[PDB]
Amino acid sequence: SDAYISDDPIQPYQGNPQLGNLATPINSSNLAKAFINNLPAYRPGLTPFLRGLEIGMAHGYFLVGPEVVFGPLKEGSHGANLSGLITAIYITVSACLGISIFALATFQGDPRGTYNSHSRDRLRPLRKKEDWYQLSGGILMGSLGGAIFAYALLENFELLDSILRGAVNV
Amino acid sequence: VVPNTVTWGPNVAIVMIICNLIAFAIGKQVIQIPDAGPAPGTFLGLGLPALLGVTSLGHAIGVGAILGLANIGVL
Amino acid sequence: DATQLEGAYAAAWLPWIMIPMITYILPFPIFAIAFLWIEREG
Amino acid sequence: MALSDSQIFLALALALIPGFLALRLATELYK
Amino acid sequence: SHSVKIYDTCIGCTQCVRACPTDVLEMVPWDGCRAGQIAASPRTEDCVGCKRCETACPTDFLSIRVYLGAETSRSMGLAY
Amino acid sequence: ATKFPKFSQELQQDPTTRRIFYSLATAHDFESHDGMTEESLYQRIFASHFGHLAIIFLWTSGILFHVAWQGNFEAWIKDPLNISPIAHAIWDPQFGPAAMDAFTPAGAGNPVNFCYSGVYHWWYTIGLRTNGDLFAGAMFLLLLAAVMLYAGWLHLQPRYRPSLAWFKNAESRLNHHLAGLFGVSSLAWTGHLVHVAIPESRGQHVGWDNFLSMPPHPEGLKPFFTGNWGAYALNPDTSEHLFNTSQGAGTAILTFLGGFHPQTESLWLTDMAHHHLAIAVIFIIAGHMYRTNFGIGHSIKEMTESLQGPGWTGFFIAPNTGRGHKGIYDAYNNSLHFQLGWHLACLGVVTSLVAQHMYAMPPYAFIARDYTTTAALYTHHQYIAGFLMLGAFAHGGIFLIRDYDPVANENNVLARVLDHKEAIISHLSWVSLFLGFHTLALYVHNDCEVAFGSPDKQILVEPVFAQWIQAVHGKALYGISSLLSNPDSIASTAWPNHANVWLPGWLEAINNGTNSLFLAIGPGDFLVHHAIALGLHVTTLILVKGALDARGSKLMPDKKDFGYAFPCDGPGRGGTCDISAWDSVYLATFWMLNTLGWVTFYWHWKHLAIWSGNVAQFNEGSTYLMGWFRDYLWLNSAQLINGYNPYGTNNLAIWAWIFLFGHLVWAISFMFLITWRGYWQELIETLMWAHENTPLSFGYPKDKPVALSIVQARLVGLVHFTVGYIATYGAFLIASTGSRFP
Ligand code: F6C
Ligand code: CLA
Ligand code: CLA
Ligand code: CLA
Ligand code: CLA
Ligand SMILES: CCCCCCCCCCCCCCCC(=O)OC[C@H](COP(=O)(O)OC[C@@H](O)CO)OC(=O)CCCCCCCCCCCCCCC
Ligand SMILES: CC1=C(/C=C/C(C)=C/C=C/C(C)=C/C=C/C=C(C)/C=C/C=C(C)/C=C/C2=C(C)CCCC2(C)C)C(C)(C)CCC1
Ligand code: SF4
Ligand code: SF4
Ligand SMILES: [Ca+2]
Repeated sequence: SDAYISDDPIQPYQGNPQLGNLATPINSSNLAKAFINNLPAYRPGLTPFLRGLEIGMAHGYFLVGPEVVFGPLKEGSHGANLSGLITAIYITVSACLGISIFALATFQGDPRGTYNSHSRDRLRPLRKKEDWYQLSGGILMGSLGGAIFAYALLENFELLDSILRGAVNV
Repeated sequence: VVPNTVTWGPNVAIVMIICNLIAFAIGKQVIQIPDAGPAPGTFLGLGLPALLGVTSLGHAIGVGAILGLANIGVL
Repeated sequence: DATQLEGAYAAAWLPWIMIPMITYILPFPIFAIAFLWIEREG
Repeated sequence: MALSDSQIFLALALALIPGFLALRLATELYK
Repeated sequence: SHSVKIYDTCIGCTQCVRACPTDVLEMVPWDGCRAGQIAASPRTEDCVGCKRCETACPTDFLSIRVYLGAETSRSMGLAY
Repeated sequence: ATKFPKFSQELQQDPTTRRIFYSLATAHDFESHDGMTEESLYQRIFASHFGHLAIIFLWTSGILFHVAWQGNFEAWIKDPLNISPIAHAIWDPQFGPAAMDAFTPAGAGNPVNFCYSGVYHWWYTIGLRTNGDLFAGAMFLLLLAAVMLYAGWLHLQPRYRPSLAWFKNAESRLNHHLAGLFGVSSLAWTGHLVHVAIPESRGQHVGWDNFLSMPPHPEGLKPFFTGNWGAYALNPDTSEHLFNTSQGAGTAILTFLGGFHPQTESLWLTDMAHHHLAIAVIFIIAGHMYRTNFGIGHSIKEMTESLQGPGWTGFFIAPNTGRGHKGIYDAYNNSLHFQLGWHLACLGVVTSLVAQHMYAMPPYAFIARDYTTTAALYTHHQYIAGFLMLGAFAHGGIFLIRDYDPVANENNVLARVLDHKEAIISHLSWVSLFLGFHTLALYVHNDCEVAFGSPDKQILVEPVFAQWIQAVHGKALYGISSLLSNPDSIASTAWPNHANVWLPGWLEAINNGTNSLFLAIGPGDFLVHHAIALGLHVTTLILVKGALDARGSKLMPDKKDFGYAFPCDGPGRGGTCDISAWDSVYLATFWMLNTLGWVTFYWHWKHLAIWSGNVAQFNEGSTYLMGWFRDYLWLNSAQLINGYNPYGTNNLAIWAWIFLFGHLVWAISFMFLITWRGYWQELIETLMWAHENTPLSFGYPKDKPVALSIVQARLVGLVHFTVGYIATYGAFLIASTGSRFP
């Protein structure tokens, strides 16, 4: 009687009510889609290396901080920044080893699940193993670089502080 | 310490009546009015249930308004 | 006396980060977003 | 007396309501 | 593209057609004036908007009007 | 085809860089937008108004927040004559320590900006005493801006978009704006003035914690209900009352003293509360004139359509006006450009009134002694008013282009002024020519007399009519015993009534030769008033000519078919440059800027000579033009241009930099204003050749580089001329006053 006869804010996913999802404002509004679809994972046209490079830069940058503030070396500035840098380095190398072995194990013949050729998953667009290896290399490069950029900004915090206060104009 | 509160004088009966008439003015816009029971609509539109409800809300509004005006000097 | 920028006001660390964000960190992303908005095709 | 840090952070958090209301009105007026 | 409109005060003097640098205008038979001709503007996608046709018109007011409209790469006169 | 702009398919097909520039300057012209109905137009304008009010509230909230966080409001209320109010803090990382020291005052620990907007005086006159009060007001305005934003978003929803008949309701809106936007709001402001502003002026603190406790008067709403209203005007503030303190205080809340508080040199707060009450009552009355849906009331349309003909039931003060005002109601109500150009003229007259009244009758405590604030506020509102008056005639022209119906307005007043428009334009031309020839020739004669060593041979004409109007108000400065100057005159005594209880207070102020209320005027004032007359007349000539010739002239009969803004009609018929009606608002912006320059130059020099004590500098130096050049521009520049020199920097360094910045922008304007399009298009063609033939230059323009169009560059050069003209004079007026009178 009322089952999809009135027009509500929550629609079937892709107009298909037998799919296992709903079109809610968090996965289907113009603001949510404009943000998510333009994130490097989903931005149209990008090569996998550039996607991974930007993901890594953003990720290695913030991963330095938790150990700088909370780590065992936090009582001293230099050691805290070094502990944060090597924590970001280790998490990056572990995550990229995982990306590489995911691609190695998944793409064997026709893969199973979302990377099978018949899959309709819109949220997982890296369908080839070449995409995954280019992504792994890019995430590694970008994340190690973003980690050492955050490390270099934290090491020179005394200089960056005197600069942003105009103390260098004497 | 306590919110003043006056006794009862012609000034208190005026506020309690002007607030009972505002209740009548706004209680004409209710639904299911003149609901028989007793005197089905023999109170200028309202029945006896609607008159009692309007005057009960008017007494409530009157007690609130009178104690507020007595607290702040006006009454 | 004043060898550097100071704030004698509450949360005086906020100009230190707000002026970079508003003026030379977030503007080129905003310019890129607006450029991609005005150059997108039908 | 002068404002506190919490009074500045209250301002910063409370201006997120006109900040996202303005974005909602801007996208409702359809560029 | 610009809009070039020709009105019935035309006298078929051909001067608008001769003055057009981009060949927008031509003469068509009319029997509405004694020259037997009236201007027409079919290739108005070529119109740049120089209004040489309007300068060449002798009638008061002009029997040909150019209304500058949507700019294309042809009406902007761009060789790049 | 791009997707931008979404409001114009013709600009999406545009393959050049013109569509980006034309999508920015046609974005708010909703009428000429793709698939725009009248109803959708009104609804979009409604939501845009709401977003605009949100911006205004956010701006005021930010001003309040920065005075409460980075100003010295609590430190300034202790001594509002020897402490400079602070706007906000500087966080320029590029300063040297010499500029950090220069912008740091004695009582501050960081570089700051000195506030010249007058908000300290205004907030101090209305009760605000602490930074917590300012922060509470700022947070209220932040939330109120959020409310306006939500209202604007809400009325774009389909169940909430108003109908077109709602927007056309010109009887309900006038009733609710007169009584409820002007009346109830002014009644609430009187309520604040007697509950917060006057008590805090006497020393008692009233807040949102004890205002229900504290009564505004010792007999709380006893005199009002009983009918004895004269009790509220008893025991006012004495002459030796010190503001914000109870020494000399009174108890009256509504009194009509007149003149000024002798210690703040400002209007009395009892007078302003009584004013806003007598305004609120009259406006609440006036918002009961037109009928909405209760039978009683007038109809505006029936009142206007009844002014057709002769007789006492008809339009009798001009019986030869044909159809009179028939169709004038529909011309007003249907055309949004008629309304906007009408309301802009009303607002531009009110803004000039604001400027002309707030220096002569200062309403805020100790703002007459903040000289730079007074000058900045007057110049600010007079330039805003000149722009509003320019846009009034702009939209009067746009109405005659877009919305004017010659058959609905057949032979009425509007179509009757369009008929004889050459008489109006030629008589504005005659007044302009007469004023210009005579004023310039009088000034040049005075120049040649003073240069040849004869200041005594100058033609010095006294403004005897304005000196007499100064006398009819009670000025004894001259030998004219006129109306209120004559103490036992019919006007002074109010013979049957004797109820002008404003007369002694007002004559204590007009005769006081230290305020700005009716300043003394002499021969140098007459000439500059005639220059102001010339300026307003020529600006009106340009705007009236372009509005009345908007629909067509003899050089271009069908000008209404080409729009409001269009470049030209080619080089035929001798040439038709600047022929559109938009080009008249273009050409009159220069004349508005020049006229307001003359106005503000006059005001500033008059007041600088008064404030310095050397009033004879303006008196015997403003009758010839080298005195204006040398004793005003050259002389009051020495502190500004020394804001930074090879020896150091003071706090006038930014005003020197902005002075030069405005000179630069004004000069850049002349590039767009003198050089025209084809030069730059050929230059850009050579640049396109150079770019396609250079190695390693992998970028390529997605949209073809073209020179700015004719109307576009007219607008760009005019915007530059305006911005540089405002920046130069704003930097000079703040620094020539803030240095002489810190
Ligand atoms: C990218 C793209 C591109 C490229 C590539 O790629 C280019 C290049 C060229 C070459 C070839 C040459 C040489 C170089 C030089 O020396 O000089 C410099 C300049 C510049 C500008 C430089 C440039 C560079 C680039 C831009 C880089 C980039 C940067 C970043 C990216 C930014 C950032 C972004 C964000 C987002 C903001 C040129 C030039 C010229 N331009 Mg030209 N470009 C271009 C762009 C542009 C634009 C937009 C405009 C407008 C403004 C123009 C303009 C111009 C003019 C006027 C001229 C001239 O004068 C010149 C010539 O001709 O010679 C002869 N043009 N170039
Ligand atoms: C020369 C005429 C003139 C003068 C003396 C002022 C003076 C003032 N304006 Mg301004 N204003 C003007 C013309 C003028 N205005 C015009 C024509 C416009 C319409 C665009 C504005 C729009 C405007 C806004 C939106 C605001 C002011 C504000 C102010 C006040 C604070 C700024 C200050 O202390 O001094 C400095 C005065 C200068 C002119 C310095 C030069 C800066 C250049 C002009 C920047 C170019 C931008 C543009 C052309 C106009 C900006 C003016 C304003 C930001 C200073 C001050 C009383 C502020 C206020 O209301 O305080 C609460 C404020 O928010 N005005
Ligand atoms: C429109 C009013 C207004 C204006 C002109 C300013 C101006 C300024 N602010 Mg301020 N701000 C405002 C409102 C305003 N503020 C409000 C309401 C708050 C409370 C949340 C703040 C909180 C704030 C902080 C914490 C700081 C500033 C700072 C500054 C200075 C540097 C710029 C900056 O970092 O921005 C920062 C802005 C924010 C953090 C929030 C801004 C929110 C406002 C309401 C946005 C207004 C948008 C406007 C209405 C839309 C106009 C449209 C467009 C055509 C311009 C600058 C003088 C810095 C400073 O003090 O320098 C020393 C500083 O770090 N502001
Ligand atoms: C009492 C009921 C009421 C009230 C308060 C309003 C109020 C308002 N309406 Mg509304 N309206 C109403 C009923 C009402 N309306 C009804 C019944 C209809 C149907 C017919 C409409 C249809 C309508 C439309 C179509 C529109 C409005 C609009 C507006 C706003 C325009 C004025 C403005 O921007 O603010 C400011 C004006 C003042 C504060 C008063 C101005 C008086 C002078 C000029 C200034 C005061 C002088 C004084 C010296 C100031 C000094 C202050 C200084 C010291 C700080 C305003 C907030 C416009 C809008 O949408 O905005 C969102 C608009 O487009 N109304
Ligand atoms: C209530 C005030 C008001 C409103 C709502 C309008 C509304 C409108 N006007 Mg307008 N007008 C006004 C007052 C107003 N006007 C005043 C006061 C003037 C005299 C200055 C004018 C003169 C005028 C003309 C000549 C025209 C309009 C037009 C228009 C329509 C489109 C505007 C547009 O293209 O979008 C948006 C435009 C812009 C966003 C341009 C912004 C750039 C401006 C010019 C300067 C910006 C300042 C600068 C950036 C400061 C930087 C300095 C510093 C950083 C260095 C629109 C309905 C046009 C029209 O109706 O077409 C037929 C039209 O041609 N008006
Ligand atoms: C002020 C503090 C710092 C400022 C940084 C942020 C500035 C604004 C950044 C723009 C991002 C918005 C992108 C919209 C992306 C989007 O949703 O697109 C919506 C709309 C067009 O979208 P479409 O209909 O094409 O959407 C289709 C696709 O999304 C999928 O179907 O674009 C616009 O409305 C442009 C008008 C925005 C005008 C913004 C100005 C309003 C000011 C807002 C203030 C923001 C404050 C936020 C923090 C409190
Ligand atoms: C959601 C969202 C959000 C959030 C955001 C976020 C989350 C953030 C962030 C952020 C981040 C996280 C950022 C970042 C970054 C980065 C960067 C900027 C980087 C870099 C780098 C570099 C530059 C490097 C370099 C190098 C290399 C590579 C090599 C060698 C070494 C070196 C160092 C040189 C919010 C709510 C707020 C709002 C909006 C939306
Ligand atoms: S405007 Fe120029 S190109 Fe167009 S029809 Fe006339 S003469 Fe030909
Ligand atoms: S120039 Fe004018 S009159 Fe002659 S043919 Fe062309 S349109 Fe007709
Ligand atoms: Ca440790």
